[PDB]
Amino acid sequence: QALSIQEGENATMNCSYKTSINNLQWYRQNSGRGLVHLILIRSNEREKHSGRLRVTLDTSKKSSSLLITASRAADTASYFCATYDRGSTLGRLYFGRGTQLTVWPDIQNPDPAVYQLRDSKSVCLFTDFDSQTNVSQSKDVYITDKCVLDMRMDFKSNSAVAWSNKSDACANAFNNSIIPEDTFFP
Amino acid sequence: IQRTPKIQVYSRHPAENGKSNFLNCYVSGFHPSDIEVDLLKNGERIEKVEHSDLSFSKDWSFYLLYYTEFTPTEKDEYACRVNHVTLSQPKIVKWDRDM
Amino acid sequence: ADIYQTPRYLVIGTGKKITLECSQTMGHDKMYWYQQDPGMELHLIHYSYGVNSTEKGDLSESTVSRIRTEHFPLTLESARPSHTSQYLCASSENSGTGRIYEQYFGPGTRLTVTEDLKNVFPPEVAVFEPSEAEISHTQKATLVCLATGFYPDHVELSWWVNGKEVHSGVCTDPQPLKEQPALNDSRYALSSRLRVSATFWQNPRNHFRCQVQFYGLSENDEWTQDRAKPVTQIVSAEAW
Amino acid sequence: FPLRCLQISSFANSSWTRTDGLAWLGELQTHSWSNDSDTVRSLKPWSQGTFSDQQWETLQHIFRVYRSSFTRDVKEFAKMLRLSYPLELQVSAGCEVHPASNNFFHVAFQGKDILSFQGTSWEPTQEAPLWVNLAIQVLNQDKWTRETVQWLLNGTCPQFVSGLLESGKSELKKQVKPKAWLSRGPSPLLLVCHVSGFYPKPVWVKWMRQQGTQPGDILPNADETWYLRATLDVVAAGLSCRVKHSSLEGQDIVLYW
Ligand SMILES: CCCCCCCCCCCCCCCCCCCCCCCCCC(=O)N[C@@H](CO[C@H]1O[C@H](CO)[C@H](O)[C@H](O)[C@H]1O)[C@H](O)[C@H](O)CCCCCCCCCCCCCC
Repeated sequence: QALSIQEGENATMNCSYKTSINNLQWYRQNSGRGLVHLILIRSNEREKHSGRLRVTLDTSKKSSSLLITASRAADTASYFCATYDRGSTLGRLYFGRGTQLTVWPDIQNPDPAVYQLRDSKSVCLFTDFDSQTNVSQSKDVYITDKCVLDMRMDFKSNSAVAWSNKSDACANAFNNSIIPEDTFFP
Repeated sequence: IQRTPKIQVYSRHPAENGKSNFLNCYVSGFHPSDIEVDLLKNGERIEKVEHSDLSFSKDWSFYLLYYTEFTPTEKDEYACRVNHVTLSQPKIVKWDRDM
Repeated sequence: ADIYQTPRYLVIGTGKKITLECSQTMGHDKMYWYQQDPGMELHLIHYSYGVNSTEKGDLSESTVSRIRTEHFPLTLESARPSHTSQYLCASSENSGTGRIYEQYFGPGTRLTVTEDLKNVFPPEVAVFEPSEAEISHTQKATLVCLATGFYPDHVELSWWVNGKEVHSGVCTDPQPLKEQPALNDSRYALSSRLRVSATFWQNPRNHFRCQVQFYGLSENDEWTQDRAKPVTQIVSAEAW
Repeated sequence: FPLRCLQISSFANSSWTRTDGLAWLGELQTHSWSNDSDTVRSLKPWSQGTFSDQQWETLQHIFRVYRSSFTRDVKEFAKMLRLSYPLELQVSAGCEVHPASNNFFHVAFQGKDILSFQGTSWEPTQEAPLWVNLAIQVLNQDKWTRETVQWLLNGTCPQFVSGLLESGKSELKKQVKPKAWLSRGPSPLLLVCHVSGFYPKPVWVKWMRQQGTQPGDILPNADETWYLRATLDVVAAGLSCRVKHSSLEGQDIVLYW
């Protein structure tokens, strides 16, 4: 695997095969969708460009790298490398494991705080921390990990919620993870 | 299956009783490649029998050489037994020293 | 384009006969079926060169048919929990038309096979009002939606402000959480969040709604439990 | 002294397959290719010709990938076409140099020519099933393989053959004297002249008063010499057998009955 970067940063992913290949291609997948072909490089080529991504092929070391410049939330997905071992339709496409890439918001003015809220018709909210902060799963306690924003925008911020039907304090819910020292507590 | 095997038996050197020699069986002109070849001594198959690398001619038909060292004598009789899809019975060709 | 698959989601009982649909209107003679574990390695289980071509791949108990170019249906004779995964359908361009190397995929089918359909529960949906301490501390207001106790984890969540679905300010968990990581067929929880201006929330007129599309049983499924048949449905919670 | 590279691929079914090969320079076998071996085996000290080790290994790698790829492609044609097992394919490829060298690449299915490499692509031979005509369209997509074959026949082969001609020039011009002996065959009394152990292959054998002799086939021996039999059907004295061979520096072998 997993790779986490910030919007605007460049992302590089590694891939390696074993046998002889006619060409190598990279795919990306998103939750609830199928694979989408990104770019194809032949065995007699060393580098290929398209939009913001660039693929490099080292037939000697038998590996390839996928570079994504100016990482953007839209880039968040699973990336797969697949090799094709024929110059005809008798070829076999071989897929690798695939690494999860997540592009987090670049938060210039971070302001970590833990707010509580009642259930209209009992929830703690840890938000406004920078993208390099990781939340950890709790012990019958419920803690979610940093959420992913959706492309389709205006409001951009990190948040992780904790909840419990027990009346037994948000000021101690996220202590399980590595939260900012100056984290605000109302 | 279309081409039956030709079978020829002969010695490396002139037949001399009690004198070491090589017995040869050359099987050619057959197809497909699958074939069973035994060198017989008095009707019983010979063991450590060698053969060349399977090969074929311009007409795609296969040929092969089976051979083994033997010591001929007045009594003992040697022959080549070939089994191939192109034949209902395994064909046996006797080694006729005076032939 | 393109290629189509139904159903997107499916939960079925152990040992039932399943038929996954795949169609393609690109005229591709060559098609493929894949079995995938979420984010994991893809396994070719079937492929086809064209009409009447039905070949087994390097991988399970299933068959395919190719009576027509357009259709390449997959059938699961029986269903074991081992058949819990994603099923992707793909195709490749004909020689002379375009590059033959890439494969075009469908949306895929997310299949869950459970030991007992009594484990299928619709989500409970709750919306939590923005904290007061946040409204004066950041001049903003974040609503939190909680979808809990559902199974399978076949869910689609969205926010609706005054009749319109909103995206900006929305931050949803990538994957549903396991209620109890222990239990094999544990239930799941998913949280989302909609942030807006601290003045937009105070507005008693503005209506907010968290919608959770759930995928479960169909009318075709049998049910004899003393509770509402956990069929496909939308469960919502809201606030003003 | 043309170079003949032979291939024998046997497909009993979809699960059992063997490919074996060997190389002939003229009448001599220079290489053996066992399906039980990763590499092609050199039979002679000069089998590598003039090619360097790095060169020879390059060719070595090409045969590995080719053996593996060839057999899988056959299986896929079997499915696609689709053909019944068992299948048996034979490849004959190589060249021979001249003071303009010529090259060839023929493949036989079930012992019959189906296609050969002609120019820059694959073509069907006159006697070829319609399916072969289809298998060609697929093969001709593989542009790279199409160039490799073109380069192997027109470039690699003529060079490797020139390397062999000089590296093993002495063993190619080597001379081996045959020993001969007479025998009485089965009566039609037919006289038999045996001539074994001669190299190279070319030979002359006739019964002398020249007579109406019936020469048999030139059979091989295990050590790469040849055997021959000349029989004459006569009524049961002054008859002789004459043997003319290059190893015999004008000294024809003569055996009287
Ligand atoms: C002639 C040169 C002699 C040099 C000196 C030799 C000395 C040693 C002699 C050894 C004696 C035994 C020799 C064995 C018999 C002779 C074999 C010689 C033929 C060598 C052919 C080499 C072809 C190289 C191309 C190849 O392997 N293709 C591979 C892989 O290619 C893939 O990978 C490549 C990179 O690795 C590229 O990416 C390519 O695009 C992709 O498709 C591809 O799979 C090709 O199909 C080659 C296999 C079939 C080729 C012949 C087809 C004949 C027709 C068959 C018809 C079947 C019909 C249904 C029953």
